[PDB]
Formats: sequence, structure tokens, C-alpha cells
Amino acid sequence: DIVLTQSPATLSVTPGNSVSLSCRASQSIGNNLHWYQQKSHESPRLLIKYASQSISGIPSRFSGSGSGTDFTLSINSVETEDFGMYFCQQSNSWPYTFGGGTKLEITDIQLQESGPSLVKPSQTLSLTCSVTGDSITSDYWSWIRKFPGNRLEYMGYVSYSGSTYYNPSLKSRISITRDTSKNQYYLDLNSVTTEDTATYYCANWDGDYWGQGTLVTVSAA
Amino acid sequence: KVFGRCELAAAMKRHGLDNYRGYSLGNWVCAAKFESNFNTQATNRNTDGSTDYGILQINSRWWCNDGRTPGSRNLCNIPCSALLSSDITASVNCAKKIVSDGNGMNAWVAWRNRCKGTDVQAWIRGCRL
Repeated sequence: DIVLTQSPATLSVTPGNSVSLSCRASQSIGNNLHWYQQKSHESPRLLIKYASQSISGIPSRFSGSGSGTDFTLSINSVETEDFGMYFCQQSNSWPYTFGGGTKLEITDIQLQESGPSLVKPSQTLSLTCSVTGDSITSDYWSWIRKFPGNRLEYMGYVSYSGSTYYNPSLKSRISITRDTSKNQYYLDLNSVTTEDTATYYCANWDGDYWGQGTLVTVSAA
Repeated sequence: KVFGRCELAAAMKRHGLDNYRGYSLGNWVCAAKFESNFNTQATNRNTDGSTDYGILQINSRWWCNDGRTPGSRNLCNIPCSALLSSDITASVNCAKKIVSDGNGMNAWVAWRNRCKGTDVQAWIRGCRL
């Protein structure tokens, strides 16, 4: 797997000052490095795609640079609203992987997840994403989860042919399906352990549209 | 814009298409030659009313909106006109979505016919990348 190393782990800054967040990759990934901001339990928001390409609606002060194995997110004069975690993600190679994150400290279509909040070890976790505003046949659809220590894992996606991609770390326990007549797609994760305690997100593959996230706790209770 | 072979090879490398999802660089140069002859502004109208756009002849029935195509699905969420730019950014981005399906580069007929199973790396030789 491609390992993405972010530094610094945390950064404190005064408004009006500028910052540079580094992401380096264990192998060459071309321009296929995307940047997310995530605020204390909301869905990630895509800021920069393909190393340097601007996203509509994202403020001018964010820019990205780099290529190959070396990448930088720059904030040209930080504002108080810019507090949060910053994650890089590669899309060069399956499985997609995220960096470990950088805590910045400052001194149409809708998706909706549904599922249990509490499950028992070794049961099947089943989640639904309900899509509003377009047909599910008109995009690729993803599942992502965030472990309690801020770790992000790209679980899988289903594309137009119905072909699926699953993170190998999940060892065949995952299934992603669609129901066109209901405009829903699904995640099933078998034989859950306490290692599967996470916040789960649905998202389109493009990374533009995210659900709100749903915390699932696996407990012997 | 009409690219030279090595000029496009270099541009495609800068746009992260060397080794994207298991496909080496030559695949993309080879595809561009046989689809559009390296011309970003190429268009081709089909019997079904859809049109192919750009350096990789991406089809409006599936991938982009041209306002003219019957059961069009706009999977790349882009006007087809964006695929005509001399800046290849949008064609590359949409190509990457297309290829991230299990069909891979088999989506392009010209690639299957002219490139798949050949010495694709021949398309990038003689180039200062």
C-alpha cells in the first residue's frame, strides 16, 4: 500500500500568518494527491484535487503544489475558520490511502447514512446510503470510515459496470451493493470486532458529496 | 490545440497518467493518437445522437453533458465543451474516472483495437519526459 506521511502532526498559528503542510508518499503518485479539511466530527471537505487543482467554492487562500512523492498544502494568510484536521489522500493506486493528518490550531444531491449505533462482536454491520437529487446509476459510490484516533480508511466503491473495489485490509468481510429502484446503496461488514468501531461515511467517488457520518460502536454489550 | 507525440507524453506525465491505476504512460499516448490524432478539439458525431469530445474522444451518452444527447448520464459531471480545451486537465480527470471502473481502458475501442497487447511503451520512446 502507498503510505502517506504528513508533517507536522500539529500546528499552532495566529490568523493572518501563512502555513505549509507537507505530505510525502512511499512511492511515486504523479499528481494524484487530494487535500481534505475535517472539523471535529463532520464529513471531510475536499479543498484541492490532483495536487494543485482548485475546487469551486473553496477560498483562494488554499493552494497546493508538488508531484511524484512530495506535496504541499499552502494557506496564504490563515483565518480562524481554518482550524481542523488536514488530510492528504492518494488515488493513484487501489487501495486509496489517507495521510495521518495535521491538526491546525488557530490562536442537487444529498446523502444520508442509516444503520445501527451499537453492534455486538461477530455480527454483520449493515449500512444504507440514501441518495437524493440524482439516480445512483449516474455516479460511483464510496464508503469511508474514521477510527477513534483520527485514522481514515477508504473501504470501497462501486462503479458504473457494478465492479467493486474493496480495501484488502478488510479481508473479504465487506460487500458493497446497490438498489436502483430505492436509490440506495449498501455496506455490509461481516464478523465485526471492536477494531471496527468507527464513524462511517458514504460519499460519491468524486469526493464532492458526503453523508454526515454515523458512529458505530462494537461492544460486547 | 494539436499536440506532438512527445509533447503530449510530457503533458500526460505532468497530469499523473504514468502508472495511474495499473496503466503505463504509453497506453494514454497510443489512445490519444488513434482516437483524435492528438487534437484536443476533435469531435465526432455518432448515429445514436451522442458525440465524442476531445483528445480521448469521450462520449456524451455517458460521461459529459452536451445538451443534445437522449439518455445522457453525465458521469464526469462536466460540460462536453470542457473536454475541448487546449488545457487537457478535464479530459485527463474524466479519463481517470472512466478507467477507475473495472472495464479499465477497454472503454476506448481504438485502444482495444490498436494499443492493447502491443508495445505501448514505444509511444513514449525518443521523448525527454
